[PDB]
Amino acid sequence: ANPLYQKHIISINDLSRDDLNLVLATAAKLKANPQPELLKHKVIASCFFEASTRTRLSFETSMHRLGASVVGFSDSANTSLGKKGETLADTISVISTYVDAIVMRHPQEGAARLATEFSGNVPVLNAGDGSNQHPTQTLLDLFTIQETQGRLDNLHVAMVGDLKYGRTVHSLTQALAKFDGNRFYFIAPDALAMPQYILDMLDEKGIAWSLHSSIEEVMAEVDILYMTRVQKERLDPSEYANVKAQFVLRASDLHNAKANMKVLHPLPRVDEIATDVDKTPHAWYFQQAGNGIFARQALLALVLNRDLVL
Amino acid sequence: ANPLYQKHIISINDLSRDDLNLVLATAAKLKANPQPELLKHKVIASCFFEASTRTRLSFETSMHRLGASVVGFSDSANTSLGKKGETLADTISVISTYVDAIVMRHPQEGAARLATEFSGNVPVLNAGDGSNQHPTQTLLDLFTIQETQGRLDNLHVAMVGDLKYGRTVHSLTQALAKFDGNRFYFIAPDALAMPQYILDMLDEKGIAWSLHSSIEEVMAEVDILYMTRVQKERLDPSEYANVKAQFVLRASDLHNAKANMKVLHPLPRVDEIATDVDKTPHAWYFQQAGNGIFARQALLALVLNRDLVL
Amino acid sequence: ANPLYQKHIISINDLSRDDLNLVLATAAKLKANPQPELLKHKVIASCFFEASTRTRLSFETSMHRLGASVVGFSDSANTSLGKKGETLADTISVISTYVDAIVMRHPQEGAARLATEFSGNVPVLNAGDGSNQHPTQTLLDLFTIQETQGRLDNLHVAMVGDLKYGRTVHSLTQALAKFDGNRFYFIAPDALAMPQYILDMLDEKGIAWSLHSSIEEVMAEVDILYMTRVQKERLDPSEYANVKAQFVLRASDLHNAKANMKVLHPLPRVDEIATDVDKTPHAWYFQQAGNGIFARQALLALVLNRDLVL
Amino acid sequence: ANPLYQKHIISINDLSRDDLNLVLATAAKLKANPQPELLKHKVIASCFFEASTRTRLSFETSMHRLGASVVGFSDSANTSLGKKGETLADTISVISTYVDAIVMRHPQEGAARLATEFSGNVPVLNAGDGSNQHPTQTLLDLFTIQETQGRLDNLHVAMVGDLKYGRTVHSLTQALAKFDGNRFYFIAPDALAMPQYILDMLDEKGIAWSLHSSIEEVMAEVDILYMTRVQKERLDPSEYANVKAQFVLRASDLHNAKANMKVLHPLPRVDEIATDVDKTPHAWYFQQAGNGIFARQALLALVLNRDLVL
Amino acid sequence: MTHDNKLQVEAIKRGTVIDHIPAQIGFKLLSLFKLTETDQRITIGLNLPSGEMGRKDLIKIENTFLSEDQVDQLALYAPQATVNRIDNYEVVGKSRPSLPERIDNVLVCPNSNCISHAEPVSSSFAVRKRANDIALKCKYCEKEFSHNVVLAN
Amino acid sequence: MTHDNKLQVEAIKRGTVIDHIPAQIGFKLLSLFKLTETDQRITIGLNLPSGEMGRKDLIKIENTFLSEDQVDQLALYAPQATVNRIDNYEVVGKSRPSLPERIDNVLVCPNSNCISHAEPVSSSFAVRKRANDIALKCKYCEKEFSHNVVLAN
Ligand SMILES: Nc1ccn([C@@H]2O[C@H](COP(=O)(O)OP(=O)(O)OP(=O)(O)O)[C@@H](O)[C@H]2O)c(=O)n1
Ligand SMILES: Nc1ccn([C@@H]2O[C@H](COP(=O)(O)OP(=O)(O)OP(=O)(O)O)[C@@H](O)[C@H]2O)c(=O)n1
Ligand SMILES: [Zn+2]
Ligand SMILES: [Zn+2]
Repeated sequence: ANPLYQKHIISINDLSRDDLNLVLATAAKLKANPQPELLKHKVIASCFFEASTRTRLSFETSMHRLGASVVGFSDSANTSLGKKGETLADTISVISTYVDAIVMRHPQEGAARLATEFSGNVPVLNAGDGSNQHPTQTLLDLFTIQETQGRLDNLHVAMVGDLKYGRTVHSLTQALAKFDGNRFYFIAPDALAMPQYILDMLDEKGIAWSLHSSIEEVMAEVDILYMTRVQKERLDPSEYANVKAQFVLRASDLHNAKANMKVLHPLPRVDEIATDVDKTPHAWYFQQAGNGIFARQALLALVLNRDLVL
Repeated sequence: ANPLYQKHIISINDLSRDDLNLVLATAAKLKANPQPELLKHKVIASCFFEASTRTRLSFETSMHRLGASVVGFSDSANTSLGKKGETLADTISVISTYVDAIVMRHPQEGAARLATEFSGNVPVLNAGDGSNQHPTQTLLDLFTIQETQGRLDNLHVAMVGDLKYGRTVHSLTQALAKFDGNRFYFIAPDALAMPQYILDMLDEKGIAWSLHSSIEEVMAEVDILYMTRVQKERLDPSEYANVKAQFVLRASDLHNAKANMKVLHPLPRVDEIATDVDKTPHAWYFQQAGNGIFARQALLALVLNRDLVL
Repeated sequence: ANPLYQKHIISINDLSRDDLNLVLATAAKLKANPQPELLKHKVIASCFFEASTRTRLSFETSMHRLGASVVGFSDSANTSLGKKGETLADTISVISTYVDAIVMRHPQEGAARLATEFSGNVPVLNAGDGSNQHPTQTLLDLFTIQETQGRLDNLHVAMVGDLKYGRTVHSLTQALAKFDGNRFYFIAPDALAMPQYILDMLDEKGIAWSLHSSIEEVMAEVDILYMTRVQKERLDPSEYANVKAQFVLRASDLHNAKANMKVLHPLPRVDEIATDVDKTPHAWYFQQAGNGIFARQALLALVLNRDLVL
Repeated sequence: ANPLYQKHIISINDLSRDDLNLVLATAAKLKANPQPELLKHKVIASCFFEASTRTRLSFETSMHRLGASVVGFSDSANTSLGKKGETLADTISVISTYVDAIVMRHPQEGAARLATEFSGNVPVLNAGDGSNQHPTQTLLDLFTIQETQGRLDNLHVAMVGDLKYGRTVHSLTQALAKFDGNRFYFIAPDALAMPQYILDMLDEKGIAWSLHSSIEEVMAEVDILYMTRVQKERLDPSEYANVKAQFVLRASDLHNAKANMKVLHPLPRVDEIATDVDKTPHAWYFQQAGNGIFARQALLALVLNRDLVL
Repeated sequence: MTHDNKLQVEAIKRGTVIDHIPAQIGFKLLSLFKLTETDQRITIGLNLPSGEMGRKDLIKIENTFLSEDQVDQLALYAPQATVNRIDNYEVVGKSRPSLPERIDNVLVCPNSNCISHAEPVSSSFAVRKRANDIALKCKYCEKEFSHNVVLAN
Repeated sequence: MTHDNKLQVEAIKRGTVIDHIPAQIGFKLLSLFKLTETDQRITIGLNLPSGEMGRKDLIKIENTFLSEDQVDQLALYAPQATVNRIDNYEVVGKSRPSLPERIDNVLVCPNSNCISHAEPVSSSFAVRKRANDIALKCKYCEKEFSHNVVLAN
């Protein structure tokens, strides 16, 4: 049986280097020769207790492309559960009574791991829990770095934007730290700084990072430029606006970028990356979202399938 | 490859007579011998940014009857996209990254044609854009005229109701003008008159039309009587009510109708056609909605399939 | 006692030329020599079942300016009365044992006249009832026409905009037609034109009227320009935009107006009157809203006080 | 006339040391010798475009305590004015012909100063405008500091909590800096710290200040402890909880305070001040809210009355 | 020479000269067609005497040959403008604007509900001379409007 | 009347010549300050070959004399320009701009919750701190931003 067989994918912190490389080598095969009936007869639940269209449409297409049926709800649009005091332990104890895996997003941190205590033998894959984890976004980000750069080590990865509250940058820094010799440049408004516990973990592994306040300082050396959404509620109107809304990428900035450099963005992007960047060959944010289909398909394959013939 | 292969069905104005007859000849074959696995392994997105249950359930059943998977959202029930400034160009650039065709309804006119600039090679079929077009409603209306009258030319078609704001009557008049010798009778309250640009287009093609203020004036000659919903917000309470709510069909009115005459209505009908009309053989509005299944199936077949073996 | 003492003010149709002149005469005295303890010890109820902040504040300030006390409410999706269960008739029957006069605005037509049959000897004053009547707006328009022009007879008055549904324009024509020799110019989009009943009434009295399509066509003969807002929800957004080089007003258009020509608008004014009209001498819509105070002071004083020797 | 007679009260920045002392002097006379028919016959408008029940009731009670009348509104998802269509400028232009003074609170910054340009000679008083200004809160804080401490100069003042976005703390430092020799202790979470502009201003005047991390560190030198509520939506729930053994106040912490040390809080206070502080002599936030009456009585009397010989 | 004329007008050696710009359209055309975003010598003249056909404006743009397509979009604005190219100190070609097929970019859909308003799209209207006027049909909403309703907005 | 040419085009009679406009600021200044909304002849030279800056812009508005503060509204944009005032073919006056105390109209408050956006008010900014680099404070929201930030949009 493969190591991920019947495993709950709840946190990046629980997946080893070997786990991360297995998923990533399987995504590459499914991207190359598809297997449209591999999960034939499986029924999966797609429970989005908090709505997230982008993520839901990609998880469900992934399930449809391996031949599985999907049942489920999107909410924050009162599809009535949690109604008349129903606990999450009780919702999951009833849903696992008839589906083969549960995919779930929930607003509170910790909810996917609690689902785990009640699901029995039905795997729980986390599509987001509050400000804690989102493994499947990090798996697709990794897959896109690997596929465009050829490696996941010895990278010069810049992270730009709101690094303090951005849940995806915090996980990707942790995943990339699993690997060797990567170098980090963090470029953030002082109020949206990368947290100490991330920096402390990087230091304790001898990984190198530095702070810069202009992308221009680091463009030349950069392989992956992972940009992020600053949400204007995290600052006030006049702050966002002030000398801080210039963590924004335009096409002219990329002039000296290496031939291999790529611009990644979890999305939605509202204005931090200007529209003229799209025509560049370095713009890989949409291709990144397309890669979400093979990273999610590979996890569903490895989790529901004992032996995967590749 | 057939002419509609990988084409975007966005407006009636872009489909020729030959296009219209091809779809209609394919709907007739699929109605006669079904092909339940023709779109096997295709995944289609059903994006209804504005809710419309009737249309959605019929488009999706059509996709289910040719064997395709469906992913997607109905909204005006906050399924969270458009959230944090996400443009439609960006939503469609991410959705086309993993589905094989996009079906979409949207409140602004022009939205389906903009989806076209971002979808790449994934077809976009319009299920309604604001007060502009709705091709798939005209294709089913046409199919039902053809199937019950045997032809699409030399027809005496009466249009009754709100002709000024009814989006389906405006398109069907344009489609029927593609064909020969049809004759139009428009019967509308003075405030809900067929617009000049329609009348001007009919004149410039030598097609004959006339205005009447009672269906009784024209029943004898009429082949298709396409009735329409007057929405009471388009007039005030007392106006609707006054001497104008008598664009309403009852069974007694049909006494002299030709044996072949049919009553068509896009639906919902609230009271413009009285319930006793249903028992007549001229009532074809529900059968019309059943025909929506084969007109939508044929378009999906011709668009996703190179060569169609019939 | 005075003619209007203890009378219900529900419709313009119900007040004679002499009643309208008496109100206008009083309102000019109250403007000139304020009597702030005239309704001392009276409690009026401001029952706005339909919210209208501008009408409500004008009335309550009228109430207070004559020293009366005020209890009442405004209800948009909130606060109990009229409930559906509670009839309007029982609301009034109960409130008419608490107060001395009732001012009310309601969404359905004739709510004010229904109230009259349940208030005992408590006068009720209509502040709007659906699309039917708004007496105290017409009273302040005629006060402003009399105060600027010097008379209410032999006036060249132009009414512009949505003449079909502006309730104040229906009323103002009824009222201006109890006086002599007025000439009316009605400039409206033909979809939004003065109803045949105002017109038919006007012909019985032998009043002169004409329909024009541009303010430009009559700018030169006109004494009052009464603009109304055009209601975009009753039009199609593209209908709305494609009309002439519109029917909105700008200072350029005014280079032609008589020296005593004034521009009136019941407000709000979104875009039919541009900001440069506000600085000309012809601008009179804000003074018009100030005279609302003196017109409603007069009506309240005449209704609640028997003889007024001011 | 008095310095402030007929003046607009929009920002603390606009009032000199002498103006602030005159208000404080008057408010102590009105506290001592009430003059309840001072604004008899005046109508003030309480236009709260943003609801704040506590500020609204303090002001209306101020209005009534000097005998004035009140018309107005508060708008949370309801009642007509400012609509979007109706400009603020036209709301004010119209309300300024009905009333004698306007008190207003609005969500966008500078709404009060915009109003000033449209109210004619009608004074407008700012009750809050976005994150910019709230003059009458600063006036009652300085009244409470002067009434408890005996002076507004040579004070050791500690400001605690969200110093970055508490609008009242920005104002209170501006104002306390028109007087002499005040020393400031700013105890805030470094994510929520006093902006460099307050600080930079303070250095130009040569005022002494220091930043501490615990109230414990200055409890002993402090005369005013001005607590502010910390805004949990601008923080992360786990950030919020993991700070020291916090910055909230309990009686234990007070065992060290000077006998005339007082604790002020603009309110509401959820948990930064515990219930046992309420029973100590240092508790002064409810008396502070009572003095709001006398500070706003003074401002209204000075604005609307020319000479006041009380 | 003197009947003031030009005051020895800057005979550009090679380029485009646009003449009879009807007065006040001169500046419009610079903005709309972004003719100043070039590093080449432009010399503009506004409210020049056209004792001949009005009063006029005139842009002389050096070492630049604006042509064909570019010349026709100017039809909606300066219908009466002659473009003249110059290769070596005198008129090599003189072209009038003819109404084009489509007008891209410059023009806004009147229809407030059109999707073009909110999005990263470039306007495109189809031109049709309904002899009495030119109607313009939006690519997106497909509503047709008088050219004058669109030209104000 | 006297000689023009274009390397340094010449002589209008009586009026203003704003010369030594940085380069590509010329059209901004025309747009923003609406210098074009005049019936007088204006002559404009864009990207011209000149003395130390190499290529500059120039604007000649005859029969109009602008000054004192109009000249100052030019300082944020064209600080090193000269404004020649001319009467009878001789420069009877020569001004340079200076930072004003208030820049009305031309700027946009970057604070999106400002009220100024939505309304019939003209923008206004108190200006401060010469050439080490300028701060601008909105009249209405009283937020102070760096000029380069207000000036990017
Ligand atoms: N080397 C040259 C040659 C010509 N021109 C300009 O090119 C235009 C061409 O007009 P032209 O055919 O020389 O005589 P016109 O009668 O003015 O042409 P039109 O019939 O359009 O008036 C004139 O404005 C002239 O200044 C120029 O600037 N430089
Ligand atoms: N009737 C005139 C006279 C002068 N100029 C313009 O006036 C400007 C400058 O005036 P002037 O002092 O005569 O030349 P400069 O010495 O170069 O002035 P400065 O050094 O201040 O630029 C020049 O651009 C010149 O074109 C003009 O166009 N018309
Ligand atoms: Zn359009
Ligand atoms: Zn501002």
